[PDB]
Amino acid sequence: QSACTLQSETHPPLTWQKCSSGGTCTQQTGSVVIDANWRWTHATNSSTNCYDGNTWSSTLCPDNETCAKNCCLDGAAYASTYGVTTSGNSLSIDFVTQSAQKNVGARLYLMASDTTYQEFTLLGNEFSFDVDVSQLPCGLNGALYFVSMDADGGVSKYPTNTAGAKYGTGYCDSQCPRDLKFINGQANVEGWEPSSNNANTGIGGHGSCCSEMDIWQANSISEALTPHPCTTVGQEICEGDGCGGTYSDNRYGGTCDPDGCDWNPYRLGNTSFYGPGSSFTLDTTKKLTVVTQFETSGAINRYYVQNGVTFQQPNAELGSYSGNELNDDYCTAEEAEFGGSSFSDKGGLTQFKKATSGGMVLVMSLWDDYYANMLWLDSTYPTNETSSTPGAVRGSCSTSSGVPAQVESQSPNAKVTFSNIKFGPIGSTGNPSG
Ligand SMILES: OC[C@H]1O[C@@H](O[C@H]2[C@H](O)[C@@H](O)[C@H](O)O[C@@H]2CO)[C@H](O)[C@@H](O)[C@@H]1O
Ligand SMILES: *[C@@H]1O[C@H](CO)[C@@H](O)[C@H](O)[C@H]1NC(C)=O
Ligand SMILES: *[C@@H]1O[C@H](CO)[C@@H](O)[C@H](O)[C@H]1NC(C)=O
Ligand SMILES: [Co+2]
Ligand SMILES: [Co+2]
Ligand SMILES: [Co+2]
Repeated sequence: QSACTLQSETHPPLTWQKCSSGGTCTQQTGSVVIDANWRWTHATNSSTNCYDGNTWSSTLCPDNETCAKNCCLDGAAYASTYGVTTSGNSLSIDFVTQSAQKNVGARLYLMASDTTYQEFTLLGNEFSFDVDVSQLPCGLNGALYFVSMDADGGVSKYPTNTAGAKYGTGYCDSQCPRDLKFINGQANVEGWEPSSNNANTGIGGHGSCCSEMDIWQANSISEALTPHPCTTVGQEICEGDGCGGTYSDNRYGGTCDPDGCDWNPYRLGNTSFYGPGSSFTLDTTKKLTVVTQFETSGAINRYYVQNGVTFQQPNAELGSYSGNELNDDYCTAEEAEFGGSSFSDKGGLTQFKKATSGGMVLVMSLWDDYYANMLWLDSTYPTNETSSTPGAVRGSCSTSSGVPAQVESQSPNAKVTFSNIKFGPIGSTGNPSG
């Protein structure tokens, strides 16, 4: 697609700290950009929609290539349309925003310039952030994560995409998502099927795969940390159900691992660690600091800080694994005890280390789940299982929770706030900000 300018595109600024092993941190100035799927897609020389509701224009978009030639992405009114605001080092995303139409949540990328994404090399480094999840009920997910996206959003590889990172193109993740309207400088109209339950969405014939590091999948009830390997490390197109993931009939039939090696302390047995109020180790009614360290072995370490008190990731025992480091012994034990083979099939932490050794883009989002109601995060899943099934119970939410239309109606003022991002060598991010 090209870019159009009927609406101006001004990326909300966002600062973050780059820390050094020598013990000091220096402020960096970036900004955030909304993913292309949220945008108005229209004809290049008129206001006629190329996509509207859950359908493509059959005249502007008779095929993927003609559609991309005929159509452009336009600018976003971040606060008034999308409920996205920033202040200094803080980013807030509202759940439901009513303008001329309804908007639900957002997916945002951290930029390096107005036309390029910031890339982070995670291996050997740690990433710290503060989060307020107090306004996130059952069924919502305020996510902070990394994906192996191109810094230009795909423009150099696919010159029929001239919109680029400035307009939030080029997304990919471990689901190999097929709901994206543009992939590789082509529309996704071929094979398009409208969603049953979401007036704005559908599933196309193509998806967009890449490695994904889920630092933070969370609401006020549950949280998870999850690396996902893919056999191709960076962004790559996939065809139909060969994509696997959420948007295919067969979840596990693709090149990425859509499940990952997940670490959810509640799922692992510590049901007192994270939740609302003073009965939990971490009180989700209050802001908390989350630090994630990527040691060069390929294992992942985690600690938290709240009110000046530090807690390592709680210990878990699973089969012959015991500890609090997410390492290959953990991931192997998890597959043995909970089931599944996707993580190991895709090469495990060794394959995942190829992603963290390269550049990855920072994503912050707020979503509800039109496929599984977020039950995999915060409830019992599948819903016919009980606590007698190892790993079935992931949180205390009812198996009836998280229906998108219901939570949108009941909790429209829900929101997530991410703040005080700090990044640098392991051991460095707790030192004074600059
Ligand atoms: O695609 C939704 C969500 O899935 C997460 O994996 C789940 C999976 O959905 C479920 O079928 C299995 O039983 O459990 C795993 C781990 O909870 C995945 O980790 C997320 O990244 C993804 O957003
Ligand atoms: C949960 O984790 C916290 C922090 O490590 C610990 O203090 C507490 O004893 C744990 N509870 C259980 C049941 O494992
Ligand atoms: C729940 O339903 C699934 C269907 O996929 C089945 O595999 C499983 O055996 C069922 N579990 C129980 C405890 O009935
Ligand atoms: Co194709
Ligand atoms: Co099939
Ligand atoms: Co280690």
